[PDB]
Amino acid sequence: MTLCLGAITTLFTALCAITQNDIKKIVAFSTSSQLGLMMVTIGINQPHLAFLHICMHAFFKAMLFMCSGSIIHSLNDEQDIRKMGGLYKAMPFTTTALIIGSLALTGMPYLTGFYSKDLIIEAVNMSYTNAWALLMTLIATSLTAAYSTRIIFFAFLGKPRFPPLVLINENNPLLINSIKRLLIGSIFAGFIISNNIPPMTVPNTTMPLYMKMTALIVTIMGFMLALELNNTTYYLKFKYPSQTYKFSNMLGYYPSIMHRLPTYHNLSMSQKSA
Amino acid sequence: SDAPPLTLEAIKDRVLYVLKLYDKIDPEKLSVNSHFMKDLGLDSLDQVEIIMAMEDEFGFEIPDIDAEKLMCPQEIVDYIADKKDVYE
Amino acid sequence: SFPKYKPSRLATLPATLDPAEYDISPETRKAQAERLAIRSRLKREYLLQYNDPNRLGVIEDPALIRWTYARSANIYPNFRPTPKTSLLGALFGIGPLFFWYYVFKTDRDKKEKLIQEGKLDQTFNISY
Amino acid sequence: QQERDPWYDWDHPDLRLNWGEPIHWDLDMYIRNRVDTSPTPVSWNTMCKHLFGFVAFMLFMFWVGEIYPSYQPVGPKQYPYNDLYLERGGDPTKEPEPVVHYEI
Amino acid sequence: AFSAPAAYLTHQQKVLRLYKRALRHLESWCVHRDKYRYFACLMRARFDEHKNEKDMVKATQLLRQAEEEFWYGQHPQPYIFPESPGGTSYERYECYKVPEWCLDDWHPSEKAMYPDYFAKREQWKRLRRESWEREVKQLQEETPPGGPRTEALPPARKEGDLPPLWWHIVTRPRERPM
Amino acid sequence: MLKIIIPTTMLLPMTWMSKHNMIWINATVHSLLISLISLSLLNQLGENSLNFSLTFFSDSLSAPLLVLTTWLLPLMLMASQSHLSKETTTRKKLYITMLILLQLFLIMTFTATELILFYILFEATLVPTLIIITRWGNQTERLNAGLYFLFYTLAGSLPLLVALVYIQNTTGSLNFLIIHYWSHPLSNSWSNIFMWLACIMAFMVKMPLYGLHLWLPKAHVEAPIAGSMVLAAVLLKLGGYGMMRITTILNPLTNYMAYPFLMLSMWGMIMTSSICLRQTDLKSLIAYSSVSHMALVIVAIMIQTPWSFMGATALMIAHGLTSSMLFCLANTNYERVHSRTMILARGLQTLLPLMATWWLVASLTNLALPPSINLIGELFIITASFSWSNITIILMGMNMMITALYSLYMLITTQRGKYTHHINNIKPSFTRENALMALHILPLLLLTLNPKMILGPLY
Amino acid sequence: PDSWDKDVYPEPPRRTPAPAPQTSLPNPVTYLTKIFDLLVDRPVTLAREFIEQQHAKNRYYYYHREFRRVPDITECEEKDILCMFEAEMQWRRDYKVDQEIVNIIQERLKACQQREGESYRQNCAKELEQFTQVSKAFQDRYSDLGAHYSARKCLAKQKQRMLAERKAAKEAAAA
Amino acid sequence: GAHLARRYLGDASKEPDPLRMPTFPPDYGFPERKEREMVATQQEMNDAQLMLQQRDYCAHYLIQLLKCKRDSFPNFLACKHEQHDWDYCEHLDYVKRMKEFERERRLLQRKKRREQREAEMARG
Amino acid sequence: GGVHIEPRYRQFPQLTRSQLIQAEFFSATMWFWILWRFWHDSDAVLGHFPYPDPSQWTDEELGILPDDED
Amino acid sequence: YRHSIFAVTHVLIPVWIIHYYLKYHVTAKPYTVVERKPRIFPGDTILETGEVIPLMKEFPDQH
Amino acid sequence: EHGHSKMELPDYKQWKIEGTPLETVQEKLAARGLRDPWGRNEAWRYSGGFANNVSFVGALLKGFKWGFAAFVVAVGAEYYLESQ
Ligand SMILES: CCCCCCCCCCCCCCCCCC(=O)OC[C@H](COP(=O)([O-])OCC(O)COP(=O)([O-])OC[C@@H](COC(=O)CCCCCCCCCCCCCCCCC)OC(=O)CCCCCCCCCCCCCCCCC)OC(=O)CCCCCCCCCCCCCCCCC
Ligand SMILES: CCCCCCCCCCCCCCCCC[C@@H](O)O[C@H](CO[C@H](O)CCCCCCCCCCCCCCC)COP(=O)(O)OCC[N+](C)(C)C
Ligand SMILES: CCCCCCCC/C=C\CCCCCCCC(=O)O[C@H](COC(=O)CCCCCCC/C=C/CCCCCCCC)COP(=O)(O)OCCN
Ligand SMILES: *OP(=O)(O)OCC(C)(C)[C@@H](O)C(=O)NCCC(=O)NCCSC(=O)CCCCCCCCCCC
Repeated sequence: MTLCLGAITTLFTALCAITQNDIKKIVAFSTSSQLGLMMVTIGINQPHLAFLHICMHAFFKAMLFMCSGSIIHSLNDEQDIRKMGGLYKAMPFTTTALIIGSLALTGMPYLTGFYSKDLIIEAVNMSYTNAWALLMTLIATSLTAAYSTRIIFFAFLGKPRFPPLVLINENNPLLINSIKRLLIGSIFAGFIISNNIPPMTVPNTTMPLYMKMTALIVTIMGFMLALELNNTTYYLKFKYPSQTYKFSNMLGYYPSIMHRLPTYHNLSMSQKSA
Repeated sequence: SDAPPLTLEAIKDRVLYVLKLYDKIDPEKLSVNSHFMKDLGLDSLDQVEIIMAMEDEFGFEIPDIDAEKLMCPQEIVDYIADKKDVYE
Repeated sequence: SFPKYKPSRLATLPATLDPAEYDISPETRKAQAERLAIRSRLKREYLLQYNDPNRLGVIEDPALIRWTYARSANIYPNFRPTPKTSLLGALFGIGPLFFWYYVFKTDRDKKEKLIQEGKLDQTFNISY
Repeated sequence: QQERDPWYDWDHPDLRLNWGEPIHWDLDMYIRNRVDTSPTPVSWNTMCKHLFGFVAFMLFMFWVGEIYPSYQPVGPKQYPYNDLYLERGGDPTKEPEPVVHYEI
Repeated sequence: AFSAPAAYLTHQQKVLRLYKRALRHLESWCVHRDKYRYFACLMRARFDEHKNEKDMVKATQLLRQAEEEFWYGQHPQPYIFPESPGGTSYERYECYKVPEWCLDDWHPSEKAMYPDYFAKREQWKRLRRESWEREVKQLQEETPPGGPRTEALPPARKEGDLPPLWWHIVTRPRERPM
Repeated sequence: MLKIIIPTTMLLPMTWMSKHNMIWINATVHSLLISLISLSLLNQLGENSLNFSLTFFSDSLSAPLLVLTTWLLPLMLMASQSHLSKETTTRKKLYITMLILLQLFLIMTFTATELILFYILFEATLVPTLIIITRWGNQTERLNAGLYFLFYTLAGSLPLLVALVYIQNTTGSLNFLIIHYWSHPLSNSWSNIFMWLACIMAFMVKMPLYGLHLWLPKAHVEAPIAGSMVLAAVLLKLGGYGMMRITTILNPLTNYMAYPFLMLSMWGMIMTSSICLRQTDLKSLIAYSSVSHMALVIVAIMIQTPWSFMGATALMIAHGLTSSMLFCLANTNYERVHSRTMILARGLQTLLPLMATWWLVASLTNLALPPSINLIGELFIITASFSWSNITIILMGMNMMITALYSLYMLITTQRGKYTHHINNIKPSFTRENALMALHILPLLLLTLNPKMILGPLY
Repeated sequence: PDSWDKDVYPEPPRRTPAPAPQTSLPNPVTYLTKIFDLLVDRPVTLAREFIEQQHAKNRYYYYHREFRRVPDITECEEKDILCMFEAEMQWRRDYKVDQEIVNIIQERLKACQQREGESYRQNCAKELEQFTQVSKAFQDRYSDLGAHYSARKCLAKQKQRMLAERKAAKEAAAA
Repeated sequence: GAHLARRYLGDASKEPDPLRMPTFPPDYGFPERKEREMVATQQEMNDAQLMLQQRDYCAHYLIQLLKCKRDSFPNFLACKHEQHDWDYCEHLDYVKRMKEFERERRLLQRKKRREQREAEMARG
Repeated sequence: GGVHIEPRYRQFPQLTRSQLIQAEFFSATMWFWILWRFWHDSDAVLGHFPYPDPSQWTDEELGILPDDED
Repeated sequence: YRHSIFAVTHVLIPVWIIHYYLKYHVTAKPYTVVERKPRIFPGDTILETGEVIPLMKEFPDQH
Repeated sequence: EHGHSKMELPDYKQWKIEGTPLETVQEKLAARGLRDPWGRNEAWRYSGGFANNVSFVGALLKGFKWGFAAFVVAVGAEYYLESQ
């Protein structure tokens, strides 16, 4: 039950994040997907690996939210990525910190997120589990790469899209130092902690070569597919959305129905009968 | 925050600036009191596009009931000044 | 060719999709004028009391008083025993009680029978 | 109460009410903090169908994956001392039936 | 917000509102500025070919089908300005807005600081006290019999007069008090 | 035990001979001294009891109730000082006399080593509270509330008198010690079933049980502030106390006769918690919260396990303190707005921040937030119920959920949002009201450090 | 520590490895514990020396109460209220003492589980067994008496248990 | 995986159930049957208190690795021969498990062929 | 606590040399770390031990007798 | 100077109080402070007894 | 102490449709016989430091050159130091 709950959580939350426009909402769904992966690790009887992932995710997700807040503050309280244009050169330190955080989140080799997510995918691949939970875990990893691409591309790469009066400013030592401490964390803490803790589980020493490369292959496929599909937005054509986009944007319609049907049917009765 | 305290002069300068990039209006003719419907020969849709441009310029949204009945650049400036509470 | 929107109780029909606002009639305009007039007299009264410098209390709202009195104190004088009310009251006031009684009685009968049989494993069950 | 005009100058801006107008019998149920009936882009029935279908499909395929598990081409792990008898429960005064592991 | 509502919306107002909504949701759909400009001009052209439709009946069948079209293509997550009723900072500073009458309940030791402010405040209160007895009479003499018909307030027509019901419009707390 | 009774009786000439402007000060000071004196009773011993004399005795169940009863009177005086300002001196003295007589009867009620004396004082407490409700009450519904409160209680209590005299005539005694030592089982019979009912219904009316709770919203909404304080804090607990005393003679009939009341309490806790969510009156909401908590106490007492009784004692003390504090906060709002509807005055945190933090702490204690003693009682009753039957956790969890819901709903509705524009008579909180809230809440958080003081005789 | 009895709360002899460093790189743990000692343990030790000599300057004793044994509820007449009172008080005292014994055994069990590390499932079998025995005995003595427990109810429970035992033994002997 | 494809789409009876393997006697292949060896004893493996799942046939290398890590603490990269030795022993153990799986599969195939040939001979 | 930066109104904002060097230095640090670790620990991303081929194993190794023993 | 006085009043005094309370009050009672026994490996010697744990079985060392 | 430096608005005649994607928008629009009236209002987004774009891969490889140089010199130094 823990494995199934984690798998469905990570997949559904990655699916929701793939199409959100609020940067904070995107990072929140990223956190939800990572927690789902954590309990997926719990379900395959690997608690210490889940704890290590907790420790790594702390660093890089905290710094991702830090950079998001920097962007929001420098753009006069603007959260939507549609009014976020070319900030790659306007805000260089936030740009590099967000790039490093997204690379660590997407499990770039030898990055804080490598030493936990890599082994989590290895362990779920080499275990007696569901086929469906495994499928959803891999698809969720791909979707993680995809929404990291979405954030970077729609917030840093194009032309500016914010109001004309530019108030962009990074030069405050508090913000810079606070960001760079978590940068150093996201770069070295994974290696340091993994090499400093005693071994508390049997490793997956020998695997088929394609199975060992599964995490990187899936992340790269997600990167490329998201990038290609995002580049199509420059095209001068307009099409109405599909049912899949509507489902993803409205969070699987879960907040709508579940926040209108039960509540009403409770409160109604709470006066009508009782 | 770190946002400057905009004033009437800046608001008026920005409104006239945005109006000047409207090629449907000859820049050398428009003034602060220039009516849109008559002094400039604009349409209703032209007026709603102008109100949209001002909104995107200043970063806030004007309600339709208040937007539909703003007909001079000075009128827009005074509406923005009332909304932002800028006395000087 | 666009699929139509079907309203529901918790997802209502938008105003811009209401045929009523497009079925314009002079009596519709009369009704709208009366509604705006009613709102206008009410707003004038509220603002006249509201901006008074001599007022140092609460502007009483007869509508709010009517709402609260109807919600609490007007119920019983307007209650009549009808098939609907009687059946609904009997159901919602008795059914849960007997349902829960049956559930807990069945559980405790099973537990007592298992205890008398001795196959329950109450080991370390000290604090009760 | 959520779908009232947010731009009108109400006497109660948060509740979106005017002094004097009749109050809905269930005002405290619609207070913008609770159930709202504002129109949605998608119809209620369509949303119900899609959400129910997604959840049912996920449940079905999780059960299917339960029926058809996934594993590696390996045998069970071998543990030295009578399947680690003494370290799991103990009972060292019973002399368990010896189980030994075959070397390949 | 400021302007009074009318008894209804005319055809032109509804069409203008639809044009505004369609352009905003189109801008939400096509993100980049060049794409938005191209498709907004296409939209304006599509909005213009029936500008001269003379009779009301087909001009009402039109702008009705357009509403269904918009509701089908409305981009369920439109961009919202941060301070707009849907925005992420809609009422963020609403808890910092303290009424002015609270100043009357301050301790005298608190009013010992800021003496100039409270002198000016007393002047404002005196002005309001006189103006109110003037404005009640003005509003009584100007209102038509049977009560007001709209939410419109006449201005001050005399020299020493002030607009009726001005105190709670000019003594607003601020847009961002803190 | 006379060292507490005699000063409380001397409180009356002290009030009647006081100067016209010193009655409140003298009453508060000397009632506080009595509250200090009562703390000595808290020194209980693990064996039988503190048998002071043939007429009075103290126990680990009677002691916390006595301490709470003595502590409540200064708070009642402090709360009543304001709205009774325009009252003549004689009638203010009469109000204080009613409060003092109520405390005297309550003090004698818990000690009361014999059951008929307990009945007499238990019923004598009904007179001063009825006079308080029907005389110093604002609305026109105080008369109907007085009638309901009177007749529910008396219809419940008269069969108790009949059963008590019957029991004394059969067994020879009604002394609690002899009754406990010479206990004999109750056989399954119609006469025994009716004796059980006559013994139980008197205390089940005053808890109140679900279905017999109609008098409580009336008598709490329409009463003055001191009346509401004494009704919620102490007067609701009498029935609880009585049950803990009398169920020593009702076994083993209790196991089979408690099912209807167990079902009624378990379902009515959910029903009343749900009622609290749709409530346009603050006093009504607090009253229904009281109903829910006392339903949980009823379940505990009927289960009849050591953990049930410990949790019930803890929950009684905690709920008394919390409900008294909530009523005082609502009265602080009411004395400014004069409306007693929850939606009228909004955004009060912007205008009264310290009242807002008092509201927050009262909600958190009502919330059953650990490690507060509210949670201690809640959790002990829940554990005992889980041992009794495992599906009980469903109802208990649903109740805790809805309790959190309506507590935070009450906090957010009144303290948060935007203030009402037309209300401009929200004066800053007096020192009296802040002191009242502090004297309500500090003992709760102090009792969290020594829980055995309020866990009853089964600790 | 001489404060508590080692036999009541047993502890294994606490074997610890010697430090056998393999490299010449200085580890910061020993330096940190040395500075901690010099900077914390010494002043605390001096304060304790002062406090202990002050307490020794004023030495006085308190005693543990001794309770004489009294006839129990079995040799008490049906309505003899004084004998019943004394027997009941004695029974309550015995109940409290048994509660404390069970508490001691539980403390032993928890300490063993913490101390044995990863091999607790094997190395704490003795404590688990003795807790099982004590729990069974306590459960037989005191469970299901109710909130209104007394010596008479415990005696009745024991009497019905021994009726069951006598019946079972009689059936087995004559089987 | 391909084994899952073969078992869940082809004939299940020709492929092993991983939960019940082995299904055959261990002497069925050859009679010498050299036994597995365990280097870490009972008491000192207990005293290392590794883990219950870490007390397998590679326990000696893990004990040595832990001892090295304890001794050379600050230079946490000094124990590379020990970690490689432990990982290589784990690799050999996993390879032996794969060999057991393949042996079970091939004896199952041989048993199927033998029973089918016996049935054909009986029919003829 | 920082420095003074003035708005531009449709022009690129001011950039201090310090922020540019700090960003470039940290990017270079990340890339150098990745290359160094990869060079040093190629096996972690590739594996140290080849996967054996079950088909290659001979019949005698697993004890396979083609209906000859019994 | 500020850092020094801060580390005095915020780090040193609390650790003094906590160490006194643990060393002379908490550890006065049994089982209040329990430590997991340190790991014993082949080849270590024990401070209390001085003996050496016998080495392992000299497995075949190749690769 | 805030940012009060009397910022002056630039000239409004700098912004030109030429050399930007707005020119291509204009061409495609005139192909259907239309014109964009707000073209010059949005040219500032392509004018200054905003004129040049960076690819996604070019963004991810932000400081790869210095990192590669440091990696090469470090490995060369290690190679020299080891063979001794
Ligand atoms: C063993 C073999 C190993 C090899 C494996 C295969 C190798 C690779 C194969 C590649 C396969 C396809 C890859 C692309 C995926 C689709 C992406 C795409 O093109 O989206 C555009 C397109 C719609 O675009 P649009 O509406 O025009 O966008 C509007 C604008 O663009 C507005 O745009 P915007 O700017 O607002 O935002 C754009 C955003 C928004 O776009 C979206 O709308 C998002 C929706 C598409 C994402 C969904 C992908 C996976 C879904 C998983 C769901 C699990 C099962 C759920 C079942 C539900 C049942 C009800 O899109 C993105 O950002 C990128 C999307 C994600 C692509 C990157 C990662 C995907 C690759 C992973 C797929 C498989 C590889 C796994 C790796 C491991 C190998 C096992 O999406 C689709 O058409 C859907 C395609 C697939 C959906 C299938 C679900 C249909 C369910 C119907 C019912 C079926 C019967 C059930 C019976 C039930 C009985 C009760
Ligand atoms: C504003 C910012 C904060 C400022 C303050 C900063 C300082 C913070 C310190 C305060 C909180 C930190 C927790 C510290 C707790 C230490 C005190 C604790 O140990 O004492 C408790 C003891 O406290 C009392 O037990 C609880 C107080 C009694 C409450 C009775 C209420 C008083 C009358 C009020 C009216 C009653 C009405 C209610 C009905 C009952 C428990 O002690 P205990 O281990 O056990 O035995 C004491 C020592 N012995 C062994 C020698 C005997
Ligand atoms: C909030 C409203 C509550 C209304 C009252 C609820 C309590 C009702 C309980 C019954 C009341 C009378 C009990 C009598 C007191 C106990 C005495 C006793 O038990 O002795 C019995 C007497 O038992 C009776 O007489 C019972 C007769 C009942 C008469 C009044 C009935 C009242 C209504 C009955 C139906 C409802 C019962 C439950 C109501 C619950 C509340 C809704 C027999 O003794 P002996 O005859 O001497 O010895 C036996 C050998 N001959
Ligand atoms: O002079 P003005 O006051 O400015 O009046 C303006 C105008 C003349 C155009 C208008 O007010 C008017 O009077 N029109 C008369 C007839 C008329 O316009 N009838 C309606 C024409 S139908 C129409 O508007 C075209 C449909 C386009 C809407 C499709 C929505 C698709 C977008 C969905 C989101 C991307």
